Amino acid sequence: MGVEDEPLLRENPRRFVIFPIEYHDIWQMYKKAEASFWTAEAVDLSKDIQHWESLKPEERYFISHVLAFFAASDGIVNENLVERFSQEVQITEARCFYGFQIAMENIHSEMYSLLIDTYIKDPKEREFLFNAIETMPCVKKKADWALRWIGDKEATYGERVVAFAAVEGIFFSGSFASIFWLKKRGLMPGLTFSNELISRDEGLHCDFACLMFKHLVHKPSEERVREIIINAVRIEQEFLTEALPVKLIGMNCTLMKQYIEFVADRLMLELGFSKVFRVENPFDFM
Amino acid sequence: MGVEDEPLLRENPRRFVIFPIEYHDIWQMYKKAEASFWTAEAVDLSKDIQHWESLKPEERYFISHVLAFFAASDGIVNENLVERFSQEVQITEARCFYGFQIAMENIHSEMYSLLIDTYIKDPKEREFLFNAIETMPCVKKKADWALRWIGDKEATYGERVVAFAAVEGIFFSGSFASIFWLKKRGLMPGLTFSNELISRDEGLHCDFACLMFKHLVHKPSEERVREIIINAVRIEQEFLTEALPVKLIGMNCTLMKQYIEFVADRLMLELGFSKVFRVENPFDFM
Ligand SMILES: [Fe+3]
Ligand SMILES: [Fe+3]
Ligand SMILES: [Mg+2]
Ligand SMILES: [Mg+2]
Repeated sequence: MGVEDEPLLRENPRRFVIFPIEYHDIWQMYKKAEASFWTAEAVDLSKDIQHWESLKPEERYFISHVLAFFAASDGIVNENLVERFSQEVQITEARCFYGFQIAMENIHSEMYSLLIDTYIKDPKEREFLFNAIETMPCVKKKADWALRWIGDKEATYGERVVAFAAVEGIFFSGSFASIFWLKKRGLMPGLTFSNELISRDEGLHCDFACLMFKHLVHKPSEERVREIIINAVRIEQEFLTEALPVKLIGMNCTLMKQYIEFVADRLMLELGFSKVFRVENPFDFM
Repeated sequence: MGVEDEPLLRENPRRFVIFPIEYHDIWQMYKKAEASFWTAEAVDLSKDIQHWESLKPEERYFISHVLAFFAASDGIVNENLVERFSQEVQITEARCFYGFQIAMENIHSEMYSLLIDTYIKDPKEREFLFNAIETMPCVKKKADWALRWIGDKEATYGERVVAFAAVEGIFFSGSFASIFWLKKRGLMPGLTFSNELISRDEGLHCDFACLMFKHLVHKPSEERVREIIINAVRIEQEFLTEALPVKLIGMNCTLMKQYIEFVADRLMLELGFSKVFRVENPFDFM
């Protein structure tokens, strides 16, 4: 109390001793992660270029900007895992998971940067896109919001796992949808297949956050969680309708605002709470 | 001065941005780590038990004790990477490597534990072996030595990479030789195969240490490195001849003493220094 009453956060003199397994649910999340390991090199990019050149200039803009956003955010997710989550959490099973997630975030980042390098030959444009945190106004709101939660010294782990479930779950959901939309139009198999791997990986990272949440003894209030989730939805929605609008690739903005609300509902439920928006999923392809 | 003079350790505002790669040498080692990924499940242990049962009782004692030593040490290595190296090193390329070494250490720990669970069914004997740091005097020296370098708030990164290259290079070399000895005797393909994978990985983790060392501007002196490596050789030698004698599996304690000295000379050469012992490699199987 406040931390020593938490099985997840209290001193474990066996934290670096692997066996035996005590938390089987947490352990299996780690085994699932491990069993789905992939490298960036596995993704065949060799047919993507022709599709990319056939695209309209504004689509190539949207897509390059989504890639840059993803690449930048992974780094923020990674910072939090490395500096906080993997430090403060004391159960071995959770540490293995987080250890592996860090590895995977690096492969996610590499993939996004391979996609960028493959499509965009201009090194000035590459640099612009890689430095997206400094160079892209559209990512600011999202990058700032996530970095806040790293630097926040008061906030409990419970509130902070929520925020990063919001990052990997809500902040990514519009862009994931976007690439799945492109699959619907038979465009860029390399991008869209890599997109399947990464969103699966990200959904798993949210599942894990939810599982960590359940094992918390002192959870934040439904009130407080709602506060964070709604806040994250609004930002995502502003990102997708204003800062980098989805019309750029032929999508309905209104329906996207709705889907972001559906994702948040699903995450709220997964966190042991009640829906907030009570809306259906408008996308049969998600 | 203090440490802002070090390319490896000075502020890197781009530390979580993957691209572009600037340290190609360091990055290719990450790619090599990543290309050699494996899981414990991949190793077939089915054919091992009949050989296990054929051994003399003091051969089983020796092996299970080498296994327990390994699972213990991995956790210390792990602690160090998690709490220290991956935190303090600022170049993106190196953080990827360490990020991945952490994941591979957890797989190594699992492997060793699986070996133990497979050969040893007695629950009490399992607990005794997993708790080897508290329960096994033979590993006290090696463990305390390593742990001292995590706690040491004054030693430089330059000294501590040497220390952990000694841990993964010298503290493991005798035990690795043991298992290759069993391979020569045609015993236990599962054990000896998993031993092939792990000694390869640890060679790499040592190679990586050497590469980091080479990139430091303020290296420790040859004298100071000698002192550390020599201290390590004596502890490993005591281990293999006094505390857990390799005699117990039919090896010569005099030739093993020598092999440790040869491993250390090789490490010293790799750190950019001169030999210490000048003895040749007595085992034709390393
Ligand atoms: Fe993620
Ligand atoms: Fe290692
Ligand atoms: Mg444990
Ligand atoms: Mg960088």
